[PDB]
Amino acid sequence: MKLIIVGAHSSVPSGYGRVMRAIVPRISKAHEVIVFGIHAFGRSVHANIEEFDAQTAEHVRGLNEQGFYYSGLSEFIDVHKPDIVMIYNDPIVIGNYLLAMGKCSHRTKIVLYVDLVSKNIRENLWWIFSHPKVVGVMAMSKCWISDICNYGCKVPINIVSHFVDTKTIYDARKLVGLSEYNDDVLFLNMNRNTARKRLDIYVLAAARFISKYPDAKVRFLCNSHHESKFDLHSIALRELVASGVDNVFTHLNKIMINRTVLTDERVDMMYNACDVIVNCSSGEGFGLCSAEGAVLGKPLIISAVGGADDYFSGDCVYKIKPSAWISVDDRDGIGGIEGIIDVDDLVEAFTFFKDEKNRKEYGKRVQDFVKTKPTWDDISSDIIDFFNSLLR
Amino acid sequence: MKLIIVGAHSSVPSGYGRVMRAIVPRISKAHEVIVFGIHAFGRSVHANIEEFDAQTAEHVRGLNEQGFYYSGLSEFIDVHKPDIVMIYNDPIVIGNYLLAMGKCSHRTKIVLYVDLVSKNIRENLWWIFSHPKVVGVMAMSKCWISDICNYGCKVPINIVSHFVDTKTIYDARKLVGLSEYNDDVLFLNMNRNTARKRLDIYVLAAARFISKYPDAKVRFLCNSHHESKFDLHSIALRELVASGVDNVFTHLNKIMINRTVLTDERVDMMYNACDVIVNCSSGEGFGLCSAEGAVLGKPLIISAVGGADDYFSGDCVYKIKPSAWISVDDRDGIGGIEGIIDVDDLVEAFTFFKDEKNRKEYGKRVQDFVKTKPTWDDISSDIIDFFNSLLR
Repeated sequence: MKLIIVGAHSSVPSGYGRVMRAIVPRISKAHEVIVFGIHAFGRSVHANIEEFDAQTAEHVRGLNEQGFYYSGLSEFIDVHKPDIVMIYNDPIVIGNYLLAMGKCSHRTKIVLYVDLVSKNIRENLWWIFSHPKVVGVMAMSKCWISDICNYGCKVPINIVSHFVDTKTIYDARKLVGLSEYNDDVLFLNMNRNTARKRLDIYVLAAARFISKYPDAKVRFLCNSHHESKFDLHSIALRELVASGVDNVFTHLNKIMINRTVLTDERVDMMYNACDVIVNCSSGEGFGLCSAEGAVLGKPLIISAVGGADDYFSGDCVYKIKPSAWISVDDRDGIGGIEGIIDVDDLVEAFTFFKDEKNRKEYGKRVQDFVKTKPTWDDISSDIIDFFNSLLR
Repeated sequence: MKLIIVGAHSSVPSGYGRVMRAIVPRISKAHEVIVFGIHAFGRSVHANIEEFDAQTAEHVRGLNEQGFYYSGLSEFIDVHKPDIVMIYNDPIVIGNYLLAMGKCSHRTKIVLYVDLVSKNIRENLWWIFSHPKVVGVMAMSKCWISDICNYGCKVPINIVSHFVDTKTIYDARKLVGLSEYNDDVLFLNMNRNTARKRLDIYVLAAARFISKYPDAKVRFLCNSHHESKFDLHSIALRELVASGVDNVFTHLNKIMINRTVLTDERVDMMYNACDVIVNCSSGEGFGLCSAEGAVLGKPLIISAVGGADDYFSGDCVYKIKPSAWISVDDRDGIGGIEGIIDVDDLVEAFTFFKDEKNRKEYGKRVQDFVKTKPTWDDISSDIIDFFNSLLR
């Protein structure tokens, strides 16, 4: 069959780009796959699969549609005449694409691969799941099935997860320049400083943990950008002053903030270098920035939300359930409700993993647990298999 | 003595205005009080106390300082030569006034009456509590004392609460336009629709309550202005679908969103008409938007936060403890951390008060308990005692 995938270009250093680079050449040996590649950062990565770079095509035409090239898609399909069109993005972007192909000549079967991050998304986006042209829906986790059904989807739903690989680098603490801290247990939260990721909770919990154990040899690493809404040091500072602990400033410096941009091998280095991986976010589609270190046999503390909660557990990981729920309609055009963990539960989790006997045991469990997870091959073959049931 | 109060003009229909209208003429019979009244909406309300209208004076000068008239204060003090200047506002505004009076010639003793709503306010605001001209600090509730101390205040701190009088009004439900709902028990949240007030949670708990008691003669009233960030019917709709309950739209209609504006008679009427008063906010300075119902002997559901927790005993009211904490630095220049209740604790609170016997018992208890709260006379008298003690 002939398959058009509307998604991230191979040059894109993002979550979407990463799954595109994995899935595209794997489906290519079963079918003809042609990529409408969006948001290109540079050169295409495949020698022999047809990848259209939609962003520079949009610049050539003098349009600015943020690299989505909504105006080009209808003609692209009309020419190629695919058996299937898979659209892989969030619900807003998917909506835009379905409108753009409303005056499309070729009758094509549409498969959605939706990135969902919150329960109860806006009702005005629900129509995409029951659009006449849509013939199957693909979700990234089991938990999203019942939402998608609640949104009124009546076509087959298939779960398409991801596979995680991180390069295992020896002597990593030295190589990232963290050799002062050879004695310290390093907690690492690799998430960006945005509202969903709740770095405020992370650093509040760090501050509380430190005020309760002011001599523990411990560091809390995290990321921040210029003029993020949360100033992480300032948050922690105020929590240390309120606890009454002495030497506020020295405890404060136990939270280490990286402000520089990622290079993909500093990121891998960080995971190898640290002792505990932490994600306390509000919502997770797949539950990416964490499972990354499970292959390395690092203990994990995770908020049991969305996919993260499905991905893990016969108790290989330290799971914290949301203690309260809020609307997140104010963040985003997509919105929903999301679950917020109790700062004190994260403190308890940090104190569980200050014991190296627990780090060892849990590191071992998740390493073994993730050996079982299906690889890009198993996943991509699942994809094509789901595609074959939808044509004949 | 000669006292200048920098606060809300008498014409202002806000919380600040309401306390200014109470305290000014009460202190006026002990001392000479002169008001630098800010943000005027209209005519001054006192016949014989000197009330300067700062906003219109600012317009006359062609300035726009949002009605605070920061540029007029220093000269106003230099002329009047008061014994004390009381600045009554939040910490940012207080900071602005202290900077504006930095080239003031008259040496005057400053008393702060700070409105605090959150713990852990930004460290760059803390200087106001130990500023060289500040000689006392007044706070609205006991819980704020230890914060104010932590921010490094070394001068006397006095607690100056508020008195609530709502009139009692016979056949209120008929008189406010609620006569179609005679069978129902009416839950009322009178708070404005802002992030701190958490109407997302109120409406999410209403939706959930309804899903599991489809048949309860119940209604959840609340307010909403032109465009806030929370669309409450939309948030409620989504939750209703998620629950799986039939007849979604007739159930949506038990959440009644008032958009019409409040005459003060009608606000008071709302309180008399309803059966249960609800406040699920994240932070509360004094404990305002509920105290109102108490004098009427209405049962109350309140989140146990800030001043609201100091004001009510656990035995006369239904208190829900925060289940999680987040930073609120993103809302605001003040910031801090605030405590969020769990939606399901509110559902349990609703079900408690669907029992008419519980409403009767708890209505009677709040009414009895609040009988002995300080009066505007006691409060104002205690304000003058504090000032006297600071003057020698």
